[PDB]
Amino acid sequence: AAIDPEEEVIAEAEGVVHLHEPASILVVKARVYPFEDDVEVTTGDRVAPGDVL
Amino acid sequence: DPVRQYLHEIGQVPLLTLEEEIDLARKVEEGMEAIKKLSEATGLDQELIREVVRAKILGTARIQKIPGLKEKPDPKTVEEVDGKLKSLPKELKRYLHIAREGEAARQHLIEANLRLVVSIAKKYTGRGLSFLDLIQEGNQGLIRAVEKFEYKRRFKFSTYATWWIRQAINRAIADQARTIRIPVHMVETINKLSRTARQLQQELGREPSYEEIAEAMGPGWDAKRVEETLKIAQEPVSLETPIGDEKDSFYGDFIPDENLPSPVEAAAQSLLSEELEKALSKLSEREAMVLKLRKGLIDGREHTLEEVGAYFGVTRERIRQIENKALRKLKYHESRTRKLRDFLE
DNA sequence: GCACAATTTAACACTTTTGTCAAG
DNA sequence: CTTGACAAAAGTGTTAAATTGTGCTATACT
Repeated sequence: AAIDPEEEVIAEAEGVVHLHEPASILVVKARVYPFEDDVEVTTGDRVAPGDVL
Repeated sequence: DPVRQYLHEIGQVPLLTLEEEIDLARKVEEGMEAIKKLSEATGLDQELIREVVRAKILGTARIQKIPGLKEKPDPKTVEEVDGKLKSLPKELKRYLHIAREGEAARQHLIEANLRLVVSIAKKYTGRGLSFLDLIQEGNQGLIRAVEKFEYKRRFKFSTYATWWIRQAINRAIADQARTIRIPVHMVETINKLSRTARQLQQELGREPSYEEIAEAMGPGWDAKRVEETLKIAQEPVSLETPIGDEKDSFYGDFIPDENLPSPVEAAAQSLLSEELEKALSKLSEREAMVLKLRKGLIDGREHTLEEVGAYFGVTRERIRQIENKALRKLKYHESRTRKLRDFLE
């Protein structure tokens, strides 16, 4: 999405998107837990072993 | 030292690249519109959901436990809203997180341009607010420039921010400054006058005159108006100003007390309150009363003829004459005894 | 620094109370 | 000690003038 609707990138048919040439990368010691349908947690609160995300 | 302190604390964070800036304003406004879209969902206020976001972001029960002894109920008007917006479909749910992160970025923006605000208020020293105090009032004038910004205008946030920094600073200096309080426009008009003074004193080389300085000011300005507001210009004087060539002297103690009776004054008012009593005794019983009812010597309040007449049962005309003969009757005894001929100042 | 809503003040038209006079 | 009649003084109500309280602007400037 861009400033003006013109520079906005529109998918030409179907395919796969890939991000390249980052300005910088930042690594964080953490553990990634992907989901599918919504979320029961909220940004910023505390979690514990066994807790349902 | 708080001085170097603030500078180093703001020097703990990098500024922003043009990219970071544009992106900041973007996500910020996406959150601000997200809340607006949430108001159309659960049917709540624009600012309600807004602040309640900070209630889970800006902190735990510390945000609503001290905005004064009263702000808005934390367990009641908020907690119900923290769970009312909690049961919504995936469609509405995301617009919440966009509000949390969106409103979050705002802080980043402020923190970023803070290294600007501090460097702005730097040229304003002398107002009577030492740096940090001066800078602070300016920092809040950043918070205004932020929420009202528009990235779409393709303008560097600097230009928009700076004006709102100077606004806030110039507003605090007219609302604090001098010990006494000065309404804003008038504070400015002072500055305008001095601004002219130091100008035509510069051109003509000799200091101006109350008439010519007002002349160069505009219409309606006269020799008196300038001196008039000039009187109000100057502030009070420190009572701690040492007087004389010594180190043991002050300016405070050199001020008397008129708000309290002097012993001679107590004795004076006593002599009048007494001598008048005995001088009162020599009058007709009805007129002796009516007399102290018309001077407010009884209940401290004065009773008009209408009341006195209703007190005895006579008319408002009779009482009137009663006073005439009363005072004039004590006249004779006073022109003799001369005890009360005094108290003439 | 300025356009202006906000609120205060002096402005003033006018009603009512209160001091007052010649006569009972 | 008493009326009635009046003018001055003190009220009471609505206005015009002024005085004071506020939000804000956009090149960029960290």
